[PDB]
Amino acid sequence: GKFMKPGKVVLVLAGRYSGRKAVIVKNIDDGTSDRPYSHALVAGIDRYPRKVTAAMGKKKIAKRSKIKSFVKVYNYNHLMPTRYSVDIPLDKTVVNKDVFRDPALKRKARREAKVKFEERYKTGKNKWFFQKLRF
Amino acid sequence: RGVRAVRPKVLMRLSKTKKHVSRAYGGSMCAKCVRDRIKRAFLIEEQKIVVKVLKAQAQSQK
Amino acid sequence: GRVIRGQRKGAGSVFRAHVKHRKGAARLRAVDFAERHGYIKGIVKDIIHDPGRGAPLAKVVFRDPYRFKKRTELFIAAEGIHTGQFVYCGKKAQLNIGNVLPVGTMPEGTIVCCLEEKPGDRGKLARASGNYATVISHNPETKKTRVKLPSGSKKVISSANRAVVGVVAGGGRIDKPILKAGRAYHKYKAKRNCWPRVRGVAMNPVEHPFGGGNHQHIGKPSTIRRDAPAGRKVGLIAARRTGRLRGT
Amino acid sequence: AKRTKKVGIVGKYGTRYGASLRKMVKKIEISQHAKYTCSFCGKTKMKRRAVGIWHCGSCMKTVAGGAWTYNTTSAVTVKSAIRRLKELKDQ
Amino acid sequence: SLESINSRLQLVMKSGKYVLGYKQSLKMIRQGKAKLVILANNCPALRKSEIEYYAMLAKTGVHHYSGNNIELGTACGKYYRVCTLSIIDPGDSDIIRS
RNA sequence: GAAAAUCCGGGGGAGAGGGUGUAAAUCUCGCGCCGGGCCGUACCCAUAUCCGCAGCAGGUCUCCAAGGUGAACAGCCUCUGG
RNA sequence: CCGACUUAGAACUGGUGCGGACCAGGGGAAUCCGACUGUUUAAUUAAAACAAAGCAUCGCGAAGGCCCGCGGCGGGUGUUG
RNA sequence: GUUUUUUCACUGACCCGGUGAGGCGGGGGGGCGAGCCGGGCUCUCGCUUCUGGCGCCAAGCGCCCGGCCGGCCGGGCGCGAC
Repeated sequence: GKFMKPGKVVLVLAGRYSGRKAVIVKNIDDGTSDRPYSHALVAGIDRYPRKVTAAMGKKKIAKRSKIKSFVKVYNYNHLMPTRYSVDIPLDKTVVNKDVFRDPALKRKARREAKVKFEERYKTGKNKWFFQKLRF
Repeated sequence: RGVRAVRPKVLMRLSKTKKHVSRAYGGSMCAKCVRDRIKRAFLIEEQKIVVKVLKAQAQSQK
Repeated sequence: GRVIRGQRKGAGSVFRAHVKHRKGAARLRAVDFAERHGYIKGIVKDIIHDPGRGAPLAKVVFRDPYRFKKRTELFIAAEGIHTGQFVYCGKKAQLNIGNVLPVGTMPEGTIVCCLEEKPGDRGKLARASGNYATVISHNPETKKTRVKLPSGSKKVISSANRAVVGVVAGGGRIDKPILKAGRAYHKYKAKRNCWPRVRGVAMNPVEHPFGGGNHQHIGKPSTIRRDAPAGRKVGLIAARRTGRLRGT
Repeated sequence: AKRTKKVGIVGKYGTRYGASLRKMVKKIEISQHAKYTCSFCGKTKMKRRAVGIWHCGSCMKTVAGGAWTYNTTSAVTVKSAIRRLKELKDQ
Repeated sequence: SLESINSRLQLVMKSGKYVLGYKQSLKMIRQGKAKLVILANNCPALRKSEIEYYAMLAKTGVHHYSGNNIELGTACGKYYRVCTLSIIDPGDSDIIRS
């Protein structure tokens, strides 16, 4: 369909997180009065879960796959859309544009995306999405 | 841009933040040809999976 | 009793080549398993000018097939090479310009350059500016590819020895006249001390066997014996036929 | 205005070097300083850097061409000939 | 059907709604307006796959024009050169069924 | 139309770090602390400290560079200085 | 409201003096040679001599040509073709 | 047979070229073509070519082997890489 959905995986193209994988939670097809460019809020993965190996410790593996997430508004042309998509809720109640007023609220959207990328990393579903891009 | 134009042996003194911009390949490569080497690093990798899928055709019919 | 200019040239010190700003030894890549049995991909980084060479060179940065490092080779730039062009080298590599492969695995009437005359010597033949070597024929038994050279003489080669496909760049530079002596001064300062050519008839008889005389003449036949000794061997060396050439 | 009748870029040499050696060299001297039509961008920017090495001042793409012209006659006839024997091999 | 594309390209320029250029077409692909994308053959091969991957997602036909961006600009009735072209509405043109 | 010493950034992710603290490992942040040995250093630098047998009209590499006249670092005249 | 420097024009005027010192091309018509620029016998020859671009042959496809070296699995041209 | 001896290839001194002396030669396991009514063979390829990314320090699958109270806290060895 119209390939900028609230479920699409998305390569972050510029900024601090250049090359990080992101999933759109909100597409804003027209320009809002604040952001006149056509934009889409993403919640991506800053620090990736590492390549894990068999005959490691139980407590050791629990240190490796610690997703550190981010949450950010980007443009449609500061992002690269992919054919991949992730089935993830990421509720509007937390992951929201109301969260860019308080740095205390933003520790929860960074924490909300963190969990739902962590506790669905151990599934093996969307295993492309958690392996870092090679450049 | 974002890196000080200075004598090379001065950079021992300069802090880490003076010497690199906060990005992947930051202070080593230009942001324009970073975002060409993010797309290519993906679109070439996508093209490899089309070869992985077209290899899953031509042997199953003989 | 004074040594002639050519004998002095052989020694060194002054008549040596000016190899300071020379941008390196234009040679091929070394043969390994990724040359002999298949191919390997390496990108052209930048076409570059070598002071003391008419043709330009090419920094072609290959990946190392064994080590984590990335190797870089100074090729003779084929005419039509560009930066970021993929140049493939080995047996199974294709037959297009820059794309180097051994001569046994290309058809006859094929233009090559930077060709190995012996297998391994890593580029020796037909590798000055704009020179083309053709692949005349093949001999599947005994590995004898006859190769026409820029001179015109055909050489039997070992058919398992590699040449870059296409002609060498900087082609047709000898069409432009050097109009002023200063341009020639600058040409030979890049190469070696040999330019301001003093003709023997101007030289005194103690320096050069064409010297002396109240007229500025030779007096002896300028065409000389191949056996002729070190210092006497001057003029038209072992000249089969001489004078003005007509037709072919 | 029109300022020289039939000396071009080789008017800079004035009286020196001959008539035929300022009637022959003009052909080379024009071509080597010509802003040629680039194939990678289209921008009239293929400027001769050095000898046989042509540079685009837009893409920043260096090309190993002919000395005085971007493509010599006996380099492009080779390209088609190499490409003709290419198809004649593989089939 | 080589010389018929020069005729059809005019019929988008005169009647239809078009977007010449990359950045503006790369958006009007993403708006779901692009019913075709036309590329020149001397466009960057990174930008070639960039377009061909958006037109995979948009499910839009990527026509490869058999001339350079200088020839494409002349065909598209302009005096400037253009690699990337997208058509919003062809107008009175069978460019999609051709 | 120089090399090399030297310096820095990056990409990788082997590791290390502490278990909710009296936090840890760690820091190219701001102060603090101690140290920097060895050799040359005067003066002439040219119509008198150099080389030409000499206070020899020769020769000998550079830096700074006022006002007027003027195209002008031309020539002539003047200021500081000598 | 603040101008910074010239070009042009006409007046008037001196005993026709005035680029007032300084700075600072004698000119034409032919001949021979060397195209030119460059260079040259430091201390008697700066030349028409040398060099020169251009032109032309000659050698050589590398165990090779050309040359060096008492010598060598030696050395220069050669980081060459 | 013995020697004089022209003519082909032999390698083993001897010379040359490359290399950071990195896969050479036979043979087998494994894929494309050929012939017999699951059968045993004659020869061919042996993994990268649409784009100025990425690639090192092995994943995987086997098997022995250290404690304490047949269940709990790791190292080593093979194919992978004939």
